[PDB]
Amino acid sequence: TRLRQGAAKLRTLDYAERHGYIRGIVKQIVHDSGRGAPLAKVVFRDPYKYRLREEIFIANEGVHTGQFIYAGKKASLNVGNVLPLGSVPEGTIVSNVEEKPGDRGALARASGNYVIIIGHNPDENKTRVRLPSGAKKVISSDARGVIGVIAGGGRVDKPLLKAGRAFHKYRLKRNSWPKT
Amino acid sequence: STLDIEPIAVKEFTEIPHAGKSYNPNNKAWSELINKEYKEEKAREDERIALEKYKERIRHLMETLDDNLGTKYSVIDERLEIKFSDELSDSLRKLKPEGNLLYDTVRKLQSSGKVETRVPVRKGRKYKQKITEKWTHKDFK
Amino acid sequence: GAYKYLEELQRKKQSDVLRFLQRVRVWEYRQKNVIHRAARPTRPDKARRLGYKAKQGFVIYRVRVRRGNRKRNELKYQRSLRATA
Amino acid sequence: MRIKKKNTRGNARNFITRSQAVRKLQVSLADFRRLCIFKGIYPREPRNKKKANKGSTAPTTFYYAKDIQYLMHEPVLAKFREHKTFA
Amino acid sequence: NPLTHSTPKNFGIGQAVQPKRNLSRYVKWPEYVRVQRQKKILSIRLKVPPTIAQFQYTLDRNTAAETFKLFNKYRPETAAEKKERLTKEAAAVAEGKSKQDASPKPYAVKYGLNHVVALIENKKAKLVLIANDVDPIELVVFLPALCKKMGVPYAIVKGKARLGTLVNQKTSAVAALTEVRAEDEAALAKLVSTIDANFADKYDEVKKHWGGGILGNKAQAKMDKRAKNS
RNA sequence: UUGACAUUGUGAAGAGACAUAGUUUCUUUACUUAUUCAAUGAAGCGGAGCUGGAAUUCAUUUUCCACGUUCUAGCAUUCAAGGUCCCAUUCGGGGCUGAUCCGGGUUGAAGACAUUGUCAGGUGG
RNA sequence: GAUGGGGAAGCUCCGUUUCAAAGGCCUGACAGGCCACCAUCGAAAGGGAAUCCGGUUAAGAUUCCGGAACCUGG
Repeated sequence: TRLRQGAAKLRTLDYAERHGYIRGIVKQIVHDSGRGAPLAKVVFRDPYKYRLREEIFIANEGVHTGQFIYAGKKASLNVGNVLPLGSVPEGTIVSNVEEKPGDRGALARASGNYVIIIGHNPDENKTRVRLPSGAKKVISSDARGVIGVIAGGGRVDKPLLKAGRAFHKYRLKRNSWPKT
Repeated sequence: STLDIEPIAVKEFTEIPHAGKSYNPNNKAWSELINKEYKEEKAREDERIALEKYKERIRHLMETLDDNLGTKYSVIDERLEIKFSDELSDSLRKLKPEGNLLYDTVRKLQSSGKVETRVPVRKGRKYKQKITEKWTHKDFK
Repeated sequence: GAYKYLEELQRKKQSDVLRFLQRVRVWEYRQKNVIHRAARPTRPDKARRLGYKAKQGFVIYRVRVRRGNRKRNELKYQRSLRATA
Repeated sequence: MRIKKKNTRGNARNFITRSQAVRKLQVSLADFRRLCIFKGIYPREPRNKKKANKGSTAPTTFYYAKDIQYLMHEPVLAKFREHKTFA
Repeated sequence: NPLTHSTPKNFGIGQAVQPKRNLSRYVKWPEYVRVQRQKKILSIRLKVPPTIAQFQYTLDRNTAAETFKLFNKYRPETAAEKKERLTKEAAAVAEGKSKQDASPKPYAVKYGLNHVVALIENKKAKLVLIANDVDPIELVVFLPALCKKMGVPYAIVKGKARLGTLVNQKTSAVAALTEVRAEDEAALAKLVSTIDANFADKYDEVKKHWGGGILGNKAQAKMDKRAKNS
């Protein structure tokens, strides 16, 4: 974990996110140290104090540098952006989604993985979504999720064909290699 | 070594009197005394009228053509100490003194490098210091 | 004096009022530190009949301990909790 | 030799402001002024105010910090604080 | 006027920096304030028994004021007055040879708690005063019952320092009055008639009512909206 | 791994036993103060109020919604300018608004079950 | 690896900014106002302010001597 730039986290559920939206901007797109997926240095304007607040989102596919993100609850449905899951209909594919609102993401984070909203419980707000494993699960709407798949799908298809590549792989995350 | 040195001379008060404000001075002392202050004040009057013609020029131009030692204070300025030619004589009973010694000695204080130039300025608050009601008066029912 | 009017009352440790006060003070003492000081007791007669005398030099600390035995579980900790405190 | 943190010597180590001097003395403007005139020391002008006050040509006073070192051990100050306690 | 213009900002939701607002509702207070506000809150919300909250129902302004205006005539002698009394009476017993009763009798309130409760059950009191604000409340809960039993006209004053003001101690938590100069006998006797007017019928309703059934504003608004919808 | 004691609160009904009336057996929900979980430089929680709008009115609003930001790799900070009223002129000091009013529950989840302290079954290198 | 704090019968332990009143200013008439961290230790081979030559001794020199430059802070 020498080179790990930062946890692939979300913004916090502040007043802007909760009663509106905010425009936040990407500055670069960088490869994580020992991760199947890339990340994104992405910056906002802290609305309580005069400075540009950095954030570290996970890099869904399709997103390029020099891009904006309107985001919060009143954000238009577009790739890269984020919403709490109540405003969207069923079928909107998302990723990096939260278990509880403001936990900054547990589910649907790994490379080329996603989740699929299929249902709503709008009264007594929840939202129905399938996992990559496929286990159905219904969660509150106020928690959030980023649009689109994690970039890098098809990392798994390539074989490795020699042991040194696996040693270079598993030097980075954890010494769980060579295995008996 | 530092406590035992005399202060700095910001803009110069003189202890000596002009010897024209002098209970029937010599008339030349009287004349030069009025003359110097006349020069000093007409300079201020000319720059005043410069501001006046400036202001009226700008007021014309708004409408005419088209459109589509610290503390920001020096020593407080000295005021006039003069009796005019009519109100001066013998029969000392006539004598009305003139000039406020408070203003003048305070100018001496600020001038001789003892004190900083200042207002006494009255109160001030930044925020509202909100009022609301006690628990007890709120819930007496 | 009030000595007996307190003593004979604080023996009644299950009345509604004393279990109310117990529910109050236990929460207070939970939120305060483990060891701490109150500048006047909650049981003055019961202090005054141990050797307290309210003058300059006599001090009251209040204190907190877990309940339960010596876990190494079923070893039973011959030190009394009173002594432990 | 542990490069020497520019703004801490000479001008910025003898000239100190009202505000910092009453951060030191903890007491008041008014007792600070009563003390000033009673033990009379007077404000000064330094040769470079910007380099004294760290960039800043803000108009203010400076009091020859050695004089404050003198003012600390002074019997009258105890008496003023006793006036406070009496009140 | 023309040279200056109206800027006005739009703070909006996102398109500005926010200005400085009141946040006293939002701060990290210290632990002792977060204790000692919650304590009042808890004693409000909880269903207190009626052996307590025969406190919490107490004197009015003018009654209390005339009470203290009376008691502030009969104080104890502070030590200054005592030492003057001593340097008088030493000469008085050296020359006049009295029994140390050449000096007159005192007429003063009697302010120790154990003194008070000893005098009660001899019925050597005509009015006693009681302070509501004592967190070691076990000291005080038995007093109105006991005073009722011995038929003495008790009274629950609000404020204990208020009672200390008339003994020259910080706190007394009681005061009593047993013997008075004649010139306030009617004052005292009528004061008793105000006090029992304020208490004798209130005794029926203090005890049949478990105080502190109160909620906070959010729960109150919740149940109000529920009753409104239903 | 299951059951018991206490922690352990307040509620409304039903069935009841007792002196119209308080004392406790259960079935139901319904709640917050205890406790538990999490986060935040403990910043916008809850309520009411304006503005406008659907709303179909069975009179008057029963109501319900919105209540400053979207093509674009920028910038916003010195109690904020402006309006308004005092001051004592002056170099500018102060109030209200601009920026709605009230509570205090920091914000949610959970809540008499959890849990924690202590006991008793099945299994069991 | 301290302190806070919490456990531990206890020697001492978990933890390293977190259930903390942690610290200093800036004008300006004792009152107003802003800021937000958290210790500290650990590299003579990592980062890093700046120097060369000649001569010299029994023995050392980017160290002394002779000459000539540079860095930092005043």
